[PDB]
Amino acid sequence: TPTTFVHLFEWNWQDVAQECEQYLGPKGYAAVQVSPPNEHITGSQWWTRYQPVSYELQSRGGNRAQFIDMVNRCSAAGVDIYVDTLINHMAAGSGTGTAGNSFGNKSFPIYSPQDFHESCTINNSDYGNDRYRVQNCELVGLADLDTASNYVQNTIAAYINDLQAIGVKGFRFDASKHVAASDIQSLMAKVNGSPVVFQEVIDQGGEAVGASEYLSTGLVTEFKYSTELGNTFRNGSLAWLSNFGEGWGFMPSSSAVVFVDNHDNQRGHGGAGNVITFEDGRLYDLANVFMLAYPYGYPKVMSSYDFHGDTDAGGPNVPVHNNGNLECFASNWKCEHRWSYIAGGVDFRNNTADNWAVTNWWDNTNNQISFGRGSSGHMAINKEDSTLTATVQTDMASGQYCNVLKGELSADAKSCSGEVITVNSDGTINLNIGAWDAMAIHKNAKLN
Ligand SMILES: [Ca+2]
Ligand SMILES: [Cl-]
Repeated sequence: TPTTFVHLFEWNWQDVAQECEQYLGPKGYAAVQVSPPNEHITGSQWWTRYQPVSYELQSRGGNRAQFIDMVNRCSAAGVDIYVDTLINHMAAGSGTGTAGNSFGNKSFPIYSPQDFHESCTINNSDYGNDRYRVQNCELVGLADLDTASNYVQNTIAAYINDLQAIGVKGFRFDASKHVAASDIQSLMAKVNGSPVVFQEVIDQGGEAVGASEYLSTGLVTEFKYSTELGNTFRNGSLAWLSNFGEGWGFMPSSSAVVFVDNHDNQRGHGGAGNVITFEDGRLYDLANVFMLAYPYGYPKVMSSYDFHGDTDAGGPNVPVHNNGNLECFASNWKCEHRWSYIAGGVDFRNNTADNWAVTNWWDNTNNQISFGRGSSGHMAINKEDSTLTATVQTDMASGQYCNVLKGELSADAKSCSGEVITVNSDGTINLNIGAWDAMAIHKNAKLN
């Protein structure tokens, strides 16, 4: 059963379509969050995607036909498409867009200067004491749309409904904190049906505008998750994670979208150095295994490119599927969604979705933990310097199981491609996990 989505950051439509068919579908990912498909400013930086010019489907990712082709091919493969939608602003300054349209002085093909709030700057101190400025002033110079206007609402709603008509199943509302929750409620009343909607709201406490204000209009990004998980894995004890979630003051599990890192915080926007990313290698593997095994929120796996320390740089100059070879794992696309520990975690989550309880939690008071998901699965992480050899209790049927983080069950269920884990007649497992390693087993990866 589908439980996890992935952000194919800066991936073009051709690459996404092929990825859906060859990997995402077969591996069980539920959906793909794509980069903004609408017309945006010209330029090679990744952030040009966040400065809209119009709603025509011609962007760095491809043209309208290629976009439609991608939705169709992914849909047939069993994978949904979530579109990153810009509901708060339009591009700053003047220029030309990716579909040839010009703009300048708050004049665009679809908006006039009167469709925006009067210009003012959002200062850092405004976040803590002035909700009016946070929602009516400009985010880093971006023209702030009058989201209370019936015209503006109809225009954004037409775009969303158009995308639904061609097959899009979900939407990410970018910069939601900068738009009054009541404006979003009014916008949603114009949207057909009930697509999956998740709102980007960064709230780590002490904001004049809180994440809780957006719970009635859809799911909300829980940034406390990314930050605390990173902080605990680097500077704390994994044993503290026994009550992770609402117990730590996070929003309701059923309303949260979580992640180890996202495209912004892996670049220092909305997250400090404690955020764990692909650069951390094995540490990133372990952080993902915890997130995917733990029953809190709707997770999304990050899929990045090596930016070589340049936080403004756009993606690689080569496609992922290049003349027969995969441009993954090296200095171009990282493809974390293909890393064995991460893909194995997704498999574990997909196969334990019938039991959302954390059962039989065990820890060594520090960096060795193990817990189950009833009789559906069990896992363990060793982040100490010595082997984890403890005997832990499970609710699983005795037998042989493939450690899904390191391999998988063959078609005839006669063998695994990686190590085998044995569940004893009394439900116990005599662990044998080396330093900075883990194991995960589930009821549907049992040897015959
Ligand atoms: Ca605004
Ligand atoms: Cl996000």
